Amino acid sequence: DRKLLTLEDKELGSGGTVKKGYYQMVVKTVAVKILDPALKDELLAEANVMQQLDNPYIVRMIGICEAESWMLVMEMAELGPLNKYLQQNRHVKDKNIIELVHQVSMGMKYLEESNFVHRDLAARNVLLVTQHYAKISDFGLSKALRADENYYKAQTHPVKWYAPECINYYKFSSKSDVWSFGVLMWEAFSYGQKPYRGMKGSEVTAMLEKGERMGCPAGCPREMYDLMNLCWTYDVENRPGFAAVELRLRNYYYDVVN
Ligand SMILES: Cc1nn(-c2ccnc(Nc3ccc4c(c3)c(Cl)nn4C)n2)cc1CN1CC(O)C1
Repeated sequence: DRKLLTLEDKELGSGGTVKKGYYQMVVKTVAVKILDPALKDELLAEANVMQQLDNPYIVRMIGICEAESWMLVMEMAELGPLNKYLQQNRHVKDKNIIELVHQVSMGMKYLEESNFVHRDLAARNVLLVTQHYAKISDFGLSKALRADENYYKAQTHPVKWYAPECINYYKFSSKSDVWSFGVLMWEAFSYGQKPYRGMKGSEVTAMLEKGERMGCPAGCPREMYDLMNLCWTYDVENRPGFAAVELRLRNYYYDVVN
């Protein structure tokens, strides 16, 4: 009910617009994504997925608002995109970055179990509730998998976060979200640095099929860099699943705690 939502004149970010608002339920603070007949359907589908998901480390949507424009309203994470933050806060300890990406992998594991493929997992589409609390956002590309198939198949087509099988065969699985998570891990320990800096997506694809990968980010626990590389296994069937990844993040996290 639109009149029970208030918005800022200014925009958190852009590319339409994203805006902070307050939704009278005690008011709760909220984020709204502000938006051709196709785009409604997308925002509306984007919203259908979120509704079905229930997890600490996934952004909770409130609902959709039909008003002046088409608008999407979610439980708001004040601290914003993980990448931008990390860039502007170099003082954050690797122990905390582990904490955060274990949270994303816990969030992704739930998503796997719910047989949904994200398709846009990246450091920009992780948001911080707090500096110790991460949530995955941006389900605009997400698909619920069929009950009898482990992958979504697309038509003609973000390249630098996508596994080879996505680039060559258009197949998006939980395992391809693992590839992206790998790039998201790289981004995290490179304090918000962009991946494969300066290259064209085509060169990136040529590089990967040569067997080459990105180097270790300064300060990065070797065990985490090893995980990045298990995540970047070329063969979809040898690349670990999100259960296997989460397990390794958890086990490793505790040994660093004390
Ligand atoms: C679908 C969606 N949800 N959502 C959101 C949800 C909860 N809190 C917040 N807080 C928040 C969200 C976005 C922000 C900032 C803070 C800042 Cl600062 N800049 N930007 C773009 N934002 C943000 C988006 C669109 N963005 C493109 C990607 O970076 C996320």
